[PDB]
Amino acid sequence: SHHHHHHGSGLKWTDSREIGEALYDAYPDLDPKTVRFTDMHQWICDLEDFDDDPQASNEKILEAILLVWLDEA
Repeated sequence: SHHHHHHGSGLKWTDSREIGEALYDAYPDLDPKTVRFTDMHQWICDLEDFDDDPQASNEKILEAILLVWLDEA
């Protein structure tokens, strides 16, 4: 998961690096390993830059984001 080059600030479920970085920046001391997909999904949908459909996520998408968060942490 590497950085994309969007011109807009809006993030899509596939922007794994950007979302993971956002979560890390917003919740600096929360251990990503302990986070449940059910909760993370909601936190991502509430991100200011989130610009996708909440229904469009899946476990592969969320695992990618969780792994980026773990890396940033």
